[PDB]
Amino acid sequence: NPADNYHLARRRTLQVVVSSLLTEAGFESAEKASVETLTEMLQSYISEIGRSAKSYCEHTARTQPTLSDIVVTLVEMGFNVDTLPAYAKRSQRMVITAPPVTNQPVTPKALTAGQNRPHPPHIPSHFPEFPD
Amino acid sequence: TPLVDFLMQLEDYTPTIPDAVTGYYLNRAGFEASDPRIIRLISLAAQKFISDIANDALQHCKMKKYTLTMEDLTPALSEYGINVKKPHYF
Amino acid sequence: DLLADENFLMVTQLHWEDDIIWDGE
Amino acid sequence: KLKLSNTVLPSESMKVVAESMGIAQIQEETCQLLTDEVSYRIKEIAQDALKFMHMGKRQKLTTSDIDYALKLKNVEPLYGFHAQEFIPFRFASGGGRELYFYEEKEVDLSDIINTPLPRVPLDVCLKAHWLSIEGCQPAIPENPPRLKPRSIHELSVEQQLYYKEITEACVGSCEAKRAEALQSIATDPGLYQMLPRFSTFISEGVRVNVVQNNLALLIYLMRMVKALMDNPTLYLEKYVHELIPAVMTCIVSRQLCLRPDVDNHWALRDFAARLVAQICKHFSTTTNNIQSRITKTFTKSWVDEKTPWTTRYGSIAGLAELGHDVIKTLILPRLQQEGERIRSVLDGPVLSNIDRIGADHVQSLLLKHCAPVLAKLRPPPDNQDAYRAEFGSLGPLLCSQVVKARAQAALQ
Amino acid sequence: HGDQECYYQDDLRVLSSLTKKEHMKGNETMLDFRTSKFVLRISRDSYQLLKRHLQEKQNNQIWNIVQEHLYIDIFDGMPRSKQQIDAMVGSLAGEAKREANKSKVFFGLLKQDPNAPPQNRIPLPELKDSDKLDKIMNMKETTKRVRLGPDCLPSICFYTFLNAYQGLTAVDVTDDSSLIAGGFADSTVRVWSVTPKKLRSVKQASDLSLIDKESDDVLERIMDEKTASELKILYGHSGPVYGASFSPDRNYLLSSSEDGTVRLWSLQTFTCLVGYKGHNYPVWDTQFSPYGYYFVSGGHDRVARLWATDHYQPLRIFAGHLADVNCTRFHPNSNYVATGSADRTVRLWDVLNGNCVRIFTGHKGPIHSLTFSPNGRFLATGATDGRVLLWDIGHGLMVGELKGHTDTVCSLRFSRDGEILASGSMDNTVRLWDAIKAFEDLTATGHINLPENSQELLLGTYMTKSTPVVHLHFTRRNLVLAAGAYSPQ
Amino acid sequence: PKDAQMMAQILKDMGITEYEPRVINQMLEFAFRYVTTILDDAKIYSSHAKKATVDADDVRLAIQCRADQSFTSPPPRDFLLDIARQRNQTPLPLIKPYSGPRLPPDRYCLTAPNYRLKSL
Repeated sequence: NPADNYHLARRRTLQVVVSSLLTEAGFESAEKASVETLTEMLQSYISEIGRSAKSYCEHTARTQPTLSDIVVTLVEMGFNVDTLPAYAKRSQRMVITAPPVTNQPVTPKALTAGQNRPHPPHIPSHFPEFPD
Repeated sequence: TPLVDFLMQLEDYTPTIPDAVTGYYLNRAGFEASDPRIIRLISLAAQKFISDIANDALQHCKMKKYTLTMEDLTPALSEYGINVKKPHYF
Repeated sequence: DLLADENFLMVTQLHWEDDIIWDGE
Repeated sequence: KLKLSNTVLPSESMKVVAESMGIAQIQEETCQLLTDEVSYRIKEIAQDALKFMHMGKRQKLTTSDIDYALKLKNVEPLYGFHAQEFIPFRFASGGGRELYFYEEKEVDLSDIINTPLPRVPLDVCLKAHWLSIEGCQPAIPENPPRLKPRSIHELSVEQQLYYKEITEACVGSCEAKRAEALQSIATDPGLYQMLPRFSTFISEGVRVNVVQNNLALLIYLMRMVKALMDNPTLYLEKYVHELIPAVMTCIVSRQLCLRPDVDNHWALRDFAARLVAQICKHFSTTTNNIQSRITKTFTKSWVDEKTPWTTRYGSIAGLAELGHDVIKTLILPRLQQEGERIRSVLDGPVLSNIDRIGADHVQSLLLKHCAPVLAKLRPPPDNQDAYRAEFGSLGPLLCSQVVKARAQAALQ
Repeated sequence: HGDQECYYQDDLRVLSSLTKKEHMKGNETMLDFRTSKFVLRISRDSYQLLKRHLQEKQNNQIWNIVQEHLYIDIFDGMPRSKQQIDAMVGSLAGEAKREANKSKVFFGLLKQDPNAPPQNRIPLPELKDSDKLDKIMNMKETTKRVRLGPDCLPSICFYTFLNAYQGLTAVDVTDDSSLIAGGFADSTVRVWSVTPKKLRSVKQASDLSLIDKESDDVLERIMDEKTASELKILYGHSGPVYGASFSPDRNYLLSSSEDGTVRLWSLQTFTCLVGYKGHNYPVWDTQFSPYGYYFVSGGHDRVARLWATDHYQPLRIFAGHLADVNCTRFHPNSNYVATGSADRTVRLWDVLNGNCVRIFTGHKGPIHSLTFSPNGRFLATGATDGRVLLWDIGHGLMVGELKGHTDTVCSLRFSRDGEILASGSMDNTVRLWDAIKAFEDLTATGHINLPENSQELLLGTYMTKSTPVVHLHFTRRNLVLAAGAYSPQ
Repeated sequence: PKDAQMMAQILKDMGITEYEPRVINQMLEFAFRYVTTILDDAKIYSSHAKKATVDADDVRLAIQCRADQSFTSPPPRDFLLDIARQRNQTPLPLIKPYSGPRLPPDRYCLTAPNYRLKSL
């Protein structure tokens, strides 16, 4: 369940994003194989600006990419970047929130009150205590 | 600097894809979240690609609106040079 | 099959109902 | 002995693909030529995806292993589409296509939006424990499992001291001590071979703890039973013959201490006991021994004339929490008797006894069960005065409870 | 195919797939098998019966295939038993010649030892005053070091990765048990501090320009306290990190991944410094030298490269394997590099001249773990057959076989004294072997009669809760550390 | 299914006992992608030779012209042993004693001032 969820939370958000862009277009009720196709092209597109804008900045001896590394990355994918300020200011756009994240409130595990035999001198104090 | 101005406006803008999900697939490829606005521009670029494919597919559906079928994605991605595949094995 | 281990577990061989204490005194 | 073969994809699937593409009238030698080439490439990749399985230290070939095995053979990991130019996505895996054989092949586009997203799991953390203490593996939950000579007890003195501390913490002098001791009972792997002494301590305790009706002593012991049950390591149905008459006694017994006030807890003593009772009939089940035996004792507790009303309320709760069909088949022919009992408590002036409190609790519980028993097997039509054919006990308030259940179903 | 030995099933399945010519023209492992010669060490008592059945014209065709495709290396001695031949075969182009295992190997430690190389043989780096300060507190740990032996069995502290839903593919611990690195399938390296001392980065260049050098505190002055975590995540690989290696001065983390790059992460700035792009293919392992300047990385392209952290190009290319170089381990004197591989051979490589000086065959699966003895005399290798084979390095002879494990043995380490070899595999067990009773005896037949003594050399087996033992580490006070992601499976 | 039950026998003949259920679904998706790009190129080669029937030499041509570009391999042993002996002949360089953090030249490292945009 959780390992599937690690991948699925991030894929299901991608699918909801795809469904929302399809609705904005005009499509209501799409074919099932056409949604897992388009959300596979969406994940492969975010993963390709990840690998190529990291490659363009590290070619210039840097470690984190600026704006000038993505506007050359999107050019090498044929994007025509200038049309993006008009796309961002739509009136039809939706917003999908981030998925729910399991988080320990104070500590991941407060373990359990156990104390017992002292450490021999070949075990330092920072190793866990001897239990029952 | 039109795009530098746009990225500077991208703070206070929430994109359709969350930054916890766009940033996850960027961290998978080595791109680390130094600046949120850069993650948001990458998210908007991916959105524009999927949206343009969808709009071309809708023009094809209107010509033949409503349901999106694999026979609408097939001529829509053919001008992009992408040959989409039917499942055919399930 | 009557030699199955469960047959010999004392839940299936004991009138444990008699133990339930009703109105004890 | 090794009868290893060479299995290829069938050729009658390759002609279907060819004629569904525009290439008709293909020969069999032309078609056999396709299915030994592609069956080699599947064998070449699955042998190459097994390299990434071993390197990642897994025994299961995940879906991402074929994405790296394809990229290793200079073929794009993309499966749904193929880009001739290759510039929009260059050897970038899109994670495959979530498709099935038994799928619907058409969904509504607002069904995918309105479903809740799955929970992102916890991030990776580093916890340390002990596999071996000077050669011996500890039984912590991070680990898997002529004179005759003077004999030794089968428990160690660390184990006997542990038993003494856990039992003196489980009698609930301090609440944090109880809660840890209950979690310690709930997940100690080495708590077998101490379990006779825990079962005997529970059983013996309830029987000398109902001589004077000490409610906490009992609520702590029932929580100890619940903590004993959900432990996955220990084998319990050798000891359930001591466990079950203890819980029946918590549910079907009279209360020697003050009748009112803690009756609220008494209902919970009967609530915790009926919960663990139906959990014990859920597990440990063989033919006609456990569930039918407690069902028969509950029914002859019910049909018994002129009961103690504490015993009556407890047995009512016990028969109530037995599931879907049990109230569908048992509570049906008895509404008139329940109503007559309520009417007698109402008429007789006697208020300083516990009969009136017992009656109110029994009627409320029976009315809630009857509400879904009705919501479950009929439409919600004529919810005003049709229930007057069933002596008019819950009537419109029962109808309102059914409506609340329908609203919860709509929310689901 | 069914009269072939059971240990050859994997190769037999790859061959069953190969039916065409063009299928084999792009395999590059059976292409190198067809051009090489099988070595086939046989005795002279059995070769006389073979040559009296092949020199006759009745079988001049199979004799023509033998003298074209097979070497035959003859030794004068007893014919080996079947359970001794089974111990030393298993590779493709396997059971190599004794003329390869007769070169002089300087298997001794540096500082007299006649087997030790000179200090100026390999140009090793200087020992700085901060590196000399490390060995002062290292011998304080050696004071509390226990003698393990078969009686005082060590305590194992398992450092399990609990959630780990990105798959953990690489662990390394520093030489003092202070840091633990984790290579994961989500393309990240994550450093954890295990001592109660948070991971700090050094201050930025503006903050260092206002402070002065020459101060005694200096390093303490430079640390930034604004950045202080128990966990630092390192981003920059575009693929699952398969190798992880600390430097002995506790800076300079190394990581290799599927994307074909080896990366040098600083542990003072916690950024990436260099990306070493020599492979186009998944680099399966990397390791720093025990003196910390050179490092070796083995990849899918069937070579192992020797780098130096100063050049963008390698110095030595170790290019004799016929399959993927799975493991790459340095000798304790760092003049020799052992590279286990997927063609079931282990090869020692001299850092001078790049020559293969030893070839160790006898594994039935791809080698997934190597370790050296602290003497430098011995080498333990583990593979997917669950066998731990103990090799001599001066004689080039296997000296023992440990066959307790069931699945792939993915981690080996000797003790700090050398008293115990610890083995961790995918059967979720940490087995301890007596590494003194296994080397009690120290040829021209090129083999020794292995003892079948595994039962007497097992001091103990400890089972993990559903957790494959990815790493094994020995504290300098002889305490076993082990790290593995908990996979419920 | 028909073609999905043969895919579980190709894996079991390769000894793969444990696999995810999505493994069969995407090896069939690759096998379908591979045969609809051989046969797509086969009728392009048939129209080049001007024959109305795509016969077996067209598929023999489309296989070996797709395997010449798609499925590559690691470099061969005679190529790896030539670049090894060309590299292993060069002697190891000496080390400067107090050069500092030993790194390549700065155009080969990832240590640059690493700028970012001003938030305004």
